[PDB]
Amino acid sequence: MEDLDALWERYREAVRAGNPQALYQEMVWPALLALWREKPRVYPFPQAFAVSVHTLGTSPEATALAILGAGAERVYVLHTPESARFLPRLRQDTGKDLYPVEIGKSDVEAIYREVKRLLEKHPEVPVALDLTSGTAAMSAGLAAAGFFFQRFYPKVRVVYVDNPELRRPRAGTEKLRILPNPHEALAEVDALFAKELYGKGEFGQAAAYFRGMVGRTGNQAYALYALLAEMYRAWRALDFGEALKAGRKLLGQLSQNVWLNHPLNARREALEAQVALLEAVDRFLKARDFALKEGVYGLARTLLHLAQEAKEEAAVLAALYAYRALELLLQERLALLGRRPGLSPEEAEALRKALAELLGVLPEEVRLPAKLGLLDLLAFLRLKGDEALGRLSLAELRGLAGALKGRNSALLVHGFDVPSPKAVEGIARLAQGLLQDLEARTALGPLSPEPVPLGF
Amino acid sequence: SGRPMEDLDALWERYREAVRAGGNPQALYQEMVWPALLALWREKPRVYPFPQAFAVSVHTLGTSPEATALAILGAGAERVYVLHTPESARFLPRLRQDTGKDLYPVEIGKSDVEAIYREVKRLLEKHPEVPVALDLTSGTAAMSAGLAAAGFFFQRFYPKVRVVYVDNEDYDPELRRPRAGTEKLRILPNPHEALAEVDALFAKELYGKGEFGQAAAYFRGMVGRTGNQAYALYALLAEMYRAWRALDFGEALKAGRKLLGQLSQNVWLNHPLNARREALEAQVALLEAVDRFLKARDFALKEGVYGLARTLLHLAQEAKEEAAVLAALYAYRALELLLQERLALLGRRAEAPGLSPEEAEALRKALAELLGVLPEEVRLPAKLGLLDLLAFLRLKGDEALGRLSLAELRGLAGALKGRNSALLVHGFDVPSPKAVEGIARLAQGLLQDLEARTALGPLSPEPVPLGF
Ligand code: NI
Ligand code: NI
Repeated sequence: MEDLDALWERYREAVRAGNPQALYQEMVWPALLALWREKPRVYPFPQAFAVSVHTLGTSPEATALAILGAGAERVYVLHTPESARFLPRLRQDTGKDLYPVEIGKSDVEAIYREVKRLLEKHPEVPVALDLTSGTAAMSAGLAAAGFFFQRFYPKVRVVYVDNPELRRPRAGTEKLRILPNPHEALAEVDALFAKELYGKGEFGQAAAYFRGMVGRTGNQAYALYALLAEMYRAWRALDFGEALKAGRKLLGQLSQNVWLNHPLNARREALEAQVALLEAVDRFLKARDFALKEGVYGLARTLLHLAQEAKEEAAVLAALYAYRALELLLQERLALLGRRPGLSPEEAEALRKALAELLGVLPEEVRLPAKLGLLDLLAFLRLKGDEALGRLSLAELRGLAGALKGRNSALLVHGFDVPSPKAVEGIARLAQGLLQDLEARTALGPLSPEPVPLGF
Repeated sequence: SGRPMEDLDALWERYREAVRAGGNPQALYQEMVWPALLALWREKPRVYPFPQAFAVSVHTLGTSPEATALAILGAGAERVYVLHTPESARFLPRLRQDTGKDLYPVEIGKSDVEAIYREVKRLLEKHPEVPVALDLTSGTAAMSAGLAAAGFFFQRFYPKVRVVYVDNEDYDPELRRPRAGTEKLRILPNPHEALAEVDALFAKELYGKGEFGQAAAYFRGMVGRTGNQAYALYALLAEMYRAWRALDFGEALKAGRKLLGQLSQNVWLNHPLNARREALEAQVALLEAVDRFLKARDFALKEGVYGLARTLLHLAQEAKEEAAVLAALYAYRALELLLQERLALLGRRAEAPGLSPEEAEALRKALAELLGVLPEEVRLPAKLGLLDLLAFLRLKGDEALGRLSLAELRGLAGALKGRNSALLVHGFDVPSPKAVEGIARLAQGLLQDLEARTALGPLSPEPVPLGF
């Protein structure tokens, strides 16, 4: 290599005192070609390649250096028809046999189709995609194809050959370089992945990206976003204790002064309403007293939100969520009458009567269980004059009577019913109106239903 | 006349002749051709494949300010950013004058690709919901690739970004330059958009992660975009698994059968899924059994019981970490089913035990000893619970339950009685995944004994590999 820097000053001597190029090809080229033909190095970290793919549009020189530097045994050269005249000198200067593929100067999709094909033929080995020579469109197209296909062919790399008195760079300072894709090159991009996952309800994955953000920049503003996603993850999983824990710790940090400007403080109102809702639900889970109207509302709203998200692609699960919501809501109506349970035969016959007319059956052979079912309970609330439940017409109540009778015969409780998503809708709508009443009997802050905007 | 293609075409012919007469191309092009070419683009900006409105354009600038000036005019944006090497900063006043636009320059090293990435990130945050053109016409090969790479990556988050370049076909072997009025500003397509069948890679990736609904959407979406009906068969396979994981066994069976019916035909004799027809037939047979049992509710059909409980246990495994409350519901329903299968070997129903006073007495004593307290005081319900069922089997000599360590049982009796107190059944229990695991581990053991007593096909636990 020291022969080069010696040879560079001599080329500079001979360029002074008058054909700048023809001295480079004569006294420099197979001197630089020599160095690359025995000790070629790939930056920033070296490696070899089974296969290499080159665009050819300008001149064989820099390409030939890249073919050497990649050291692959299988070489493909994508050339413009113009550039075919350079293949002999390319073959010669590299020593290798080449698979030539002709592409139009701007047939970018031809590049796309070729890379797809070559990756399919070599799906499991390192492949180098070299964009050093060609039109802007060709180099760009090959880079685009590589980074795109890296998602499915992780061993793909995108490479290019990197280069005053003379109109040229110094002949020893060329390196073969790997072009970094955007993920590996931008530290803060994981914040975009996290926000996208957040918006999809992938809260667990959003939290992991936000936590990793902290380790990649040191910026603790991302720790608060991790708590936020963890709160929603735990909440959606019905782990109310963990959600309250994380929500508390988040509200803690947003009160402190260093975080006065954090984008989440722009929605403190809705956040505080939400952490209070988790508090109420968590207390109600421990005390199990339907006198905690807030805890009942938040548990039932959460179950109904989950039922609506599962309705289409998880109907058996949605039936289960909606049954539990409707169950809690009716049980809260029973608490309004202080009876959460203890029937006088004055009622155990009157209820047998109303059930009998509702379903068009004789009172005897209506089996009134010790534990009132959904249908039993709903009818009992009308008999004892519940206002919202008395508002139902007899037709729509007869339409619900099948689904209401299936509360325990559902497949994920004790039976084998596949639900009618129309019956799942019936229960959820009935639960929805009850929930709206209970909302009027609690104070729950601003309370956006869905998660807060992240504000970036 | 006055920036028309007609003016330009004549000037080119005049330029054609003045170089055969030994004029120098560079200064002749800059004086003869160039001002007419610019005027054309100031009048009817030459844009393709389909004309488009950009609020922002972003241009790399390495060497020739001329093509960048055309690109700036063609994109027609209000806000223009120029990412220039330090060398090309001197071109900026000419570029501003040739385009009539007030540029915002940003200096970038000629091989600092990470700077392109950062600058595009900065500019997209500043312009988050408007059409943006990223023009790669001028720069080093690394500059152009980098801007294109940034454009396509960022499209995931900024769908209104487009990558563009000035396309220039050459006509003359005589005049090295391209023909003066044939430059067109072009959109560079995303490889995802441009390759009809790369959706198959997306589906396969989604399929191997268990995202069957989304795998099926990509397979179906491909049938339209390419007419290739081999991908409709893969959609059916993805739909089968998605219904199966959703416990929609009837729908799962419909899809499996429709898939076996296609695979049996001659057209699809070499479809890759025929390489795994034996496991497909086992799996569809399993779905048959579960569908029959769900209707019959007869525990004699061991295959249906096995299939249902295996599915429930698989769903418990997957929810065990992030969905403990759900995992418990799945595990309980599996254990309840497996216990009730045992009791059908003796001949009893859990809902209608038909106890005699001796068995009713014996069971109460049996349970009494386990709870080791208030013996003969806690009372047995009309339909036997989980512990109840366990005892009445363990009492009558159950092989799988008789092989149960009572201290391992000792630490399960709490779990074994929260079957209805679960938050998602009737009560308010948060689950200790340690409780789920015990229930799950117990039901696994029963399930394995039941597997012996069935005619199990291949039935690889996992879904069938795609074969491509
Ligand atoms: Ni939602
Ligand atoms: Ni699995």
